[PDB]
Amino acid sequence: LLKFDDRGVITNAVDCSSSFFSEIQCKTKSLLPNTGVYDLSGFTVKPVATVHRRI
Amino acid sequence: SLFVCSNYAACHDLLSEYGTFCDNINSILDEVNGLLDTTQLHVADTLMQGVTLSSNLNTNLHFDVDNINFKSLVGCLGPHCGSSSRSFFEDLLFDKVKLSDVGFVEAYNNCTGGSEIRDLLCVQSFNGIKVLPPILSESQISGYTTAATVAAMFPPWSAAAGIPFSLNVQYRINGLGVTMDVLNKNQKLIATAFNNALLSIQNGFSATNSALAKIQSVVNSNAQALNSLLQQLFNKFGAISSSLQEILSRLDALEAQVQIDRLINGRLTALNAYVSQQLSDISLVKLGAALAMEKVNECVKSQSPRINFCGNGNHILSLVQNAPYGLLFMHF
Amino acid sequence: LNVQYRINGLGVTMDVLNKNQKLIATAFNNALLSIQNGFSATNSALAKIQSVVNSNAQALNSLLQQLFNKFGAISSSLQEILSRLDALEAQVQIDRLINGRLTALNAYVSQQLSDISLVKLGAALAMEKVNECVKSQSPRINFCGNGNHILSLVQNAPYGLLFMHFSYKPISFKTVLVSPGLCISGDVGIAPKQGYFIKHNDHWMFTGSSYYYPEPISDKNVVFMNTCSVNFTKAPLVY
Amino acid sequence: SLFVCSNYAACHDLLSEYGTFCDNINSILDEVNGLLDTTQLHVADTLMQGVTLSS
Amino acid sequence: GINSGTTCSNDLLQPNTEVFTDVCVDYDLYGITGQGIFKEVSAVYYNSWQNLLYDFNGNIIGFKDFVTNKTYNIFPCYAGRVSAAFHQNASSLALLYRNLKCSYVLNNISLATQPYFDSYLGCVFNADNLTDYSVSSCALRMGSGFCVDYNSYRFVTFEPFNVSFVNDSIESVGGLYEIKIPTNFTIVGQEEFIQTNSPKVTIDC
Ligand SMILES: *[C@@H]1O[C@H](CO)[C@@H](O[C@@H]2O[C@H](CO)[C@@H](O[C@@H]3O[C@H](CO)[C@@H](O)[C@H](O)[C@@H]3O)[C@H](O)[C@H]2NC(C)=O)[C@H](O)[C@H]1NC(C)=O
Ligand SMILES: *[C@@H]1O[C@H](CO)[C@@H](O[C@@H]2O[C@H](CO)[C@@H](O[C@@H]3O[C@H](CO)[C@@H](O)[C@H](O)[C@@H]3O)[C@H](O)[C@H]2NC(C)=O)[C@H](O)[C@H]1NC(C)=O
Ligand SMILES: *[C@@H]1O[C@H](CO)[C@@H](O[C@@H]2O[C@H](CO)[C@@H](O[C@@H]3O[C@H](CO)[C@@H](O)[C@H](O)[C@@H]3O)[C@H](O)[C@H]2NC(C)=O)[C@H](O)[C@H]1NC(C)=O
Ligand SMILES: *[C@@H]1O[C@H](CO)[C@@H](O[C@@H]2O[C@H](CO)[C@@H](O)[C@H](O)[C@H]2NC(C)=O)[C@H](O)[C@H]1NC(C)=O
Ligand SMILES: *[C@@H]1O[C@H](CO)[C@@H](O[C@@H]2O[C@H](CO)[C@@H](O)[C@H](O)[C@H]2NC(C)=O)[C@H](O)[C@H]1NC(C)=O
Ligand SMILES: *[C@@H]1O[C@H](CO)[C@@H](O[C@@H]2O[C@H](CO)[C@@H](O)[C@H](O)[C@H]2NC(C)=O)[C@H](O)[C@H]1NC(C)=O
Ligand SMILES: *[C@@H]1O[C@H](CO)[C@@H](O)[C@H](O)[C@H]1NC(C)=O
Ligand SMILES: *[C@@H]1O[C@H](CO)[C@@H](O)[C@H](O)[C@H]1NC(C)=O
Ligand SMILES: *[C@@H]1O[C@H](CO)[C@@H](O)[C@H](O)[C@H]1NC(C)=O
Ligand SMILES: *[C@@H]1O[C@H](CO)[C@@H](O)[C@H](O)[C@H]1NC(C)=O
Ligand SMILES: *[C@@H]1O[C@H](CO)[C@@H](O)[C@H](O)[C@H]1NC(C)=O
Repeated sequence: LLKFDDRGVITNAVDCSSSFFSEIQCKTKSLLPNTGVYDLSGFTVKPVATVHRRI
Repeated sequence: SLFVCSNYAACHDLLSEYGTFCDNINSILDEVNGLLDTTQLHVADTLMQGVTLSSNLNTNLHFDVDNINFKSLVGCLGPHCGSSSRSFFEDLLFDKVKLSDVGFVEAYNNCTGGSEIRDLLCVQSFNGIKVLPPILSESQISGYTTAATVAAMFPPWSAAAGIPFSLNVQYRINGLGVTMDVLNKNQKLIATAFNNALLSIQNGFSATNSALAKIQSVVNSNAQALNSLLQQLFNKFGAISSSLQEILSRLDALEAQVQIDRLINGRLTALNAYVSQQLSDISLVKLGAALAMEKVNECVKSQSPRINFCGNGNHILSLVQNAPYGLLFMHF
Repeated sequence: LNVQYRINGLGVTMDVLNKNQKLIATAFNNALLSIQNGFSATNSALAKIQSVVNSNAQALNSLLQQLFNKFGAISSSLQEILSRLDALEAQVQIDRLINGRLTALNAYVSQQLSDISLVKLGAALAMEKVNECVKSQSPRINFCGNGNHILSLVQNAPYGLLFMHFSYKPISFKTVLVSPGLCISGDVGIAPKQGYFIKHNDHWMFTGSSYYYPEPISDKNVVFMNTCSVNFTKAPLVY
Repeated sequence: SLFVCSNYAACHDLLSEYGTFCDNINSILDEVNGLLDTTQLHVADTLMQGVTLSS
Repeated sequence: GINSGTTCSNDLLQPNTEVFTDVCVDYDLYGITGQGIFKEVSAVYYNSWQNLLYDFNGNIIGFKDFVTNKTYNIFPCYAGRVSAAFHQNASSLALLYRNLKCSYVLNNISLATQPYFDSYLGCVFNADNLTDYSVSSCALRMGSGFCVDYNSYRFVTFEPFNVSFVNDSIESVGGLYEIKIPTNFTIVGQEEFIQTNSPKVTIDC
């Protein structure tokens, strides 16, 4: 997220992936989002092993 | 992020082109949910309009007045009404059907352990289709209904124009052209008749009934809509297959863009159609809530002079009890 | 006189309404001034007006933002795709963009019909509300305002109507013994039309349901009963 | 079976991919038809509410 | 017979890895790719020609080993969603995993870094509970009568409305009743805005 001032200079930026706060911050395109219940989708687990079966 | 594309980056990158569609979908779902929340809050507010309870009042101590039995209608016996306010009638209603908010929460909690696969809620929840619980639990609504009833029947009679229940019935019968001479002598008989009618409607849920049919109809309609929406993921939509894994593992990802685009377009079209019917049913339930608004405010706390509006015929009065996804009444 | 008569419907004593004329006028003026200057801070009416205006603007912005979607094509600007391709293979990209825009238009008109039906229902609600609470007072308990409703006024508002539901509200109470029914003769009972029956110095009096004002028992404030119930106060010492 | 494809097998075979669409269309049409029937029955019932004729 | 069968390539060397149970891992299944949770169970419906089982849609929910001859039931993995409760004045987030006990989350999903608390809807984070309290109106409504607020983050039951109480008798003592009759009043005028008209719009192709 790139915020610009009156002279086209970057003031603050959001990582969007550091934590849930970054995702909520760049979801509404605002540096400080308003008080609300924001949903963060895409939550899932990852595999920890690989099983291979053949003949 | 989970319906059209479950956990594939190749599918999530292409979703950026239709970001406005997903944003609009989330916005309309959030506003209809807020509308439902406002309607629920309005119902909870109208139940507590001008009601006044007594601290010394104990329904567990006194549970009978003027030879009228109402134990099956008043919940949380005693002044510790903070654990379970479900009355006997509400308990029977919630026992007939188990797909309430509590049942949904318990079903989702039971999905952690893989002890069952026949339940469709797990395959539905794993695909981004979840049923969130309402803002106010059914226990709070049940407590509100029993509080309104006990206040409308015991002093202070807030929802009875400051008149006792027996006198309220005796005066409501006079409005339908009756002689006051026979109402005084027929006191025990009218009380037994009222108790018999209450017991008849209480045990009348054994066989089929109109109320049970409507409750099962709305629950089954919601389940059918969810199943139809979930079944859309198994449509080829003119592609080689409906499984994203097979397409991603069979093609070289250079010509699979057209198949993925076709599947995405079909799923988005189905989503748009579903949210259209969603707005339609939201408007319908809002109108039903408005009907309940005037029905309660004009037939429970008082009796508006509207011929054949509350019940069907020579209406006397009505009561209110909690029901799953709605309200239930006793139109005597 | 309309206010003086509307207050009587909510069980009040007419003796205090005549003496409390200047006070009720000042109270009405104060309530009007309070609702008049109550728009300084946040309010429910202002929130609804700003909500409908912002919702309309948001819908228009979302519809306008749809023109900047690639829709699977090379770019969302027609000029670049027209000046970049030879117009022989650009038909598929133009067709895809056209299909996406038409789909968005169909969705927008669907929500348009939905909100049109919603505002139509709201207009109907305003129709009965005005016709039953402005030009007169229909006997519907808790329908116009919220509580002991008196009357209402109507003023123009942006994209709708606004009302001032003046409702009766007490500030202090008092506990007194009451009796809903009592027999006055040989099974010849009576009943208060609007209020209760109180005891004061071994003789009964009638009072209103909203103002503690004892009044002598008279036929103009009681309902005659040919026969009374057993569970009534036995007070045969009457006129 | 008659609107999108009138009497062509080449068109009917491809219709199987969007079978859920046709099923949902038939379901919603039957639902609105049943709703209309219930409204008509309700009107006919309220007309004969407490009516009493003489032979 | 794509992604199913016996005769196939050996370019990517990979030995016959042993099957694992109760883990959300990826599999091969002699060609049938995908990821899931394997569970051990004993079946009898399998026959000589029968060596795999599907569902009504076509998904796989179980199979029989080719050499081990051990029945295994395939269960779907967990791909839910986490909610949040962010306040304007606050600097933290009240993360909540709906309908998921945080014990399984701490041992197989995340790590205990913030003060957790097991609740009715699941397990909240960055907040402690104060269910004995009651808030008239909460800015955030988590659901089922439970809300959060910033002060820091708490967990208080939502009670939007409640009836007042009066310490008065309810029995007909002395043949009369005790009631609260008002003695003074005033006029209070509320307001309500009803939307009637909407801004007309026109769109042309
Ligand atoms: C960058 O863009 C934002 C958004 O357009 C600008 O915020 C805007 O600032 C103006 C003045 O600071 C606000 O105007 C207000 O008008 C009312 C009514 O006339 C007046 O009472 C206020 O005192 C104020 O002047 C305007 O509301 C505000 N926009 C929003 C959406 O709140 C901002 O100024 C821009 N910054 C630069 C450097 O251009
Ligand atoms: C897993 O299951 C398979 C399927 O039954 C087992 O293969 C079976 O092994 C037995 C033992 O050798 C075979 O029986 C043999 O039949 C021949 C006649 O063809 C007979 O001459 C031999 O004396 C012997 O009885 C059986 O045919 C064979 N079935 C198939 C379909 O190949 C396998 O042994 C099992 N493995 C484990 C570890 O349990
Ligand atoms: C939320 O925090 C409370 C700390 O107060 C945890 O303990 C729970 O406290 C409440 C009352 O504060 C208990 O409710 C009642 O407790 C009395 C005994 O004091 C009991 O006789 C009643 O039947 C009723 O249960 C509650 O039981 C108690 N919880 C436990 C497990 O004992 C509470 O655990 C925290 N919430 C959660 C979900 O853990
Ligand atoms: C008059 O009031 C008395 C109470 O003083 C009533 O007597 C009780 O009524 C309850 C109501 O169900 C019964 O459960 C009790 O068994 C009654 N007790 C006795 C000693 O009778 C009486 O029923 C009332 N009568 C009328 C006509 O309202
Ligand atoms: C989750 O579902 C299982 C399976 O139905 C439930 O286990 C049952 O528990 C009851 C009482 O605890 C027993 O009478 C049944 O025999 C159990 N079923 C089986 C198949 O053994 C379990 O209670 C459910 N849990 C929740 C929280 O809903
Ligand atoms: C959140 O922070 C704002 C900003 O400080 C608080 O608003 C202040 O509230 C006090 C209390 O009345 C006022 O005296 C200040 O003038 C307010 N300042 C501003 C800028 O509005 C607000 O109260 C805080 N809310 C919570 C829940 O902590
Ligand atoms: C070629 O195939 C044989 C038999 O499948 C195998 O032993 C050998 O390792 C393979 N070589 C390579 C380079 O894959
Ligand atoms: C992960 O879950 C499995 C079963 O669900 C369990 O056996 C294992 O102990 C868990 N992991 C840890 C580290 O506890
Ligand atoms: C009603 O609830 C609020 C908080 O929700 C509380 O502050 C108030 O004391 C309650 N009223 C009672 C218990 O009479
Ligand atoms: C009721 O409670 C209030 C405040 O606790 C007290 O002032 C009053 O005396 C009480 N009345 C009775 C009858 O107990
Ligand atoms: C009612 O209260 C107001 C202010 O609270 C006071 O000025 C007025 O005198 C009171 N009325 C009576 C009859 O005491």
